[PDB]
Amino acid sequence: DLADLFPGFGSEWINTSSGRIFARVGGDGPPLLLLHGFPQTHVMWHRVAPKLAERFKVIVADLPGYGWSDMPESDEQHTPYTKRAMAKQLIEAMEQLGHVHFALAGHDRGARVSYRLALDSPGRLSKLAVLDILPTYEYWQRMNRAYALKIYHWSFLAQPAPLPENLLGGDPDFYVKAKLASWTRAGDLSAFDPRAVEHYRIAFADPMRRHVMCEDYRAGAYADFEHDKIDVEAGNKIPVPMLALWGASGIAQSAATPLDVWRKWASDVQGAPIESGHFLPEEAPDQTAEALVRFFSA
Amino acid sequence: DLADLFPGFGSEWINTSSGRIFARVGGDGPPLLLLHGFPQTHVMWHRVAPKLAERFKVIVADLPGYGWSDMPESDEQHTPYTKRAMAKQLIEAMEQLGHVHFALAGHDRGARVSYRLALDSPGRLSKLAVLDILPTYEYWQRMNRAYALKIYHWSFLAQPAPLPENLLGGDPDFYVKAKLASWTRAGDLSAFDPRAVEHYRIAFADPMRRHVMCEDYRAGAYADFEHDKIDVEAGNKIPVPMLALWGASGIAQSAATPLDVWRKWASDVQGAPIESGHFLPEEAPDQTAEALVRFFS
Ligand SMILES: [Cl-]
Ligand SMILES: [Cl-]
Repeated sequence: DLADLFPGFGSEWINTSSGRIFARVGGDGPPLLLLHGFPQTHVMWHRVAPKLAERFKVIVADLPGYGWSDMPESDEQHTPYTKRAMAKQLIEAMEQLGHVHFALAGHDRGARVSYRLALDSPGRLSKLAVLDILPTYEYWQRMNRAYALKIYHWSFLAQPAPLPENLLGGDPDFYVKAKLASWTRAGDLSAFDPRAVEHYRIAFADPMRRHVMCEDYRAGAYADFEHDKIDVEAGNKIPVPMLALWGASGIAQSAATPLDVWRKWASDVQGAPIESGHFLPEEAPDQTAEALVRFFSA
Repeated sequence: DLADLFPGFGSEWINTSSGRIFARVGGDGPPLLLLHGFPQTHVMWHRVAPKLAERFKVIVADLPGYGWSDMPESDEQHTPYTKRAMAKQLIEAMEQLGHVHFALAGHDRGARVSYRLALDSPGRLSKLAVLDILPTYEYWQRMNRAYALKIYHWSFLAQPAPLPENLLGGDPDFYVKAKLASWTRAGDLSAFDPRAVEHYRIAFADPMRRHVMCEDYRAGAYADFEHDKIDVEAGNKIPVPMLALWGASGIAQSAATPLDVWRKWASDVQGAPIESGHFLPEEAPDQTAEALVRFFS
C-alpha cells in the first residue's frame, strides 16, 4: 500500500462544515499549518516537516478536495475550490484543534489559499510563508505569449468540464508524472522520493480527485482572480509578516522578479531564492526547512 | 464509410517535392484555391464550393499533413508545418496544374497559409480572402487572460511532444467534436452535416494526423510568429486585394476589431461580419458564398 512518510506523526480527520480535512500532526510548540498544492498531497512536506516538528506543532493537511480530505461538491462558480472558501474551511479545521492563531506555510495551490487567508482573515495568522508563487492576479496579468506557453495548464485545466477531465482520464499516470518532472530543476523525477510519487500518482488516479483539481484551476481562472483583483485595485495589502521563497528555476520567477511583486501585495515581506525548480520542499529540503525554521522562529 | 460531399468534382493527388496534396477539383473559369483549417479537412467547403464552381475552377485542397494529403517528416523547428513552407508547397501544387496566378480563400489554419503566401509571394495571387482569423502575430500579441482561456489550444497543442499527443489520445473523438461544437454559435454539432463530421472524426482518429496538427500549432507558436514579426517590424503589407470575413460569434472578433487589425496588414482590404461562429462556410454557407463570389468576381 502507501508508505508512512511521517514517522512519529499522528493522523487526524478534522470535521468541518465542508467536509473532513485529513492531516498528519507532529511536534510540539506553536502551531504551524503546512499546505501542499498541485498535483501533490500533504506528503510533499515529508522531508521538511520533521525538521519543523522539532520546534513547532506541525499540522500537514491535505487541501479540501485533495489527497484524503473530503471532496465537497462543486458548483457553477467552483465555490468550494476557490481559495477564499478553502481558507475558511481550513480556519474552521484549525479551530477544531483549538488553533485560532497560527503560522502558515503553503506551496503552489496551498500558497494561494495561504495569501488569500491572510487577506481575508489576517488575525488568524502569526506569520505566513508562500513557496514559489505570485498571486493569481499577477500570473493572469502577465499572461503573454511566453508565459502562456510556460503555464499552459492554467488555461487548459480551466476549460469547462469535462474537457480536461476527459483528456486526463486516458492515461492519468502520464500526466501527473509529466507535471512533476517538468517543473523540477532536472526535468525528471529524481528529486522525489518514489514512495511520495506513489502517493501523488494514487491520488491522481481517482477521477473525482482529478475533477477537483480542474475545479481548483477553474476557480483560479475566475473567482480567485476576481477576489485578487478587488484587493489589488483597492490597495489592500497583507499585513501579516511574510516570507516569499521561490525556486531559481521555478514558476514564479518566470515573467517577474518575485520580491518586487510581493512588495506590492504585502506590507512586511522578505524573500529569498532557493536553487531549485518549483518543488522546493522536495528538491531543496534542507534549504527550505532552514529558511522556514529561521523565519517562523523569529 | 466516407461520403462524397462534392458531387461532380474530380479527385486529384497533386505531386510536390514535399509529398502529395489531395484536392477535389470542379468548375471551370479562373482558378480559386480553398484551404481549410483545424480540426477539419477540405470537406468543410462542401456547402460553399458548388456555388463557387459556377464561376471558378475550384480546387479544394487538404493542407499538407491534413486529411488525405501526405505528411512530410517534421524537424525540430516544425519546418514543413510552418505556414511559409505550407504556402511554398501549395504554390508548387498549383504549378503542377499550370496555375501560377490564382485566387485564394482560406479558413483557420488555411487562412494563415493564405496570408503568409500573400506576404511571401504576392505575384501568385489575384485576390485573397481570409475567414475568421487575425494574423498569428496579432493573436499572440493580444495574449491576455481572456484570450488565453478562449484560445487555450494555441498554447496547449504547442507544448513539446508527446504531451498534447498523449492527452489527445485520451479521448480523440470527444476532443474533435468538442472543438467543432464549442466554436459554433449553437454550441453543438447541429450546424454541421453529419457526414462531414465523420470526415473530421476519422482524420482525427489517426495519431499521426493528430501529431501533424500539433506540429502546425508548434509552428504557430514559434516560426510562424517570427515570420510575422519580421513583416510587422519591416512594415510589409499584403498588396493583393483582400477580403476579411469573420464570425460575429467567432474567434477573430474576441481579440480585436478585425478590419482595423487587417488594415494594418494589408493595403487594400474590405470585410464584413457574418452571423456565425467560427465555421463560417458551414454555419453560414449562403452568406459566406455570396460574399466570396461578389469579392472574387
Ligand atoms: Cl500554483
Ligand atoms: Cl487559426
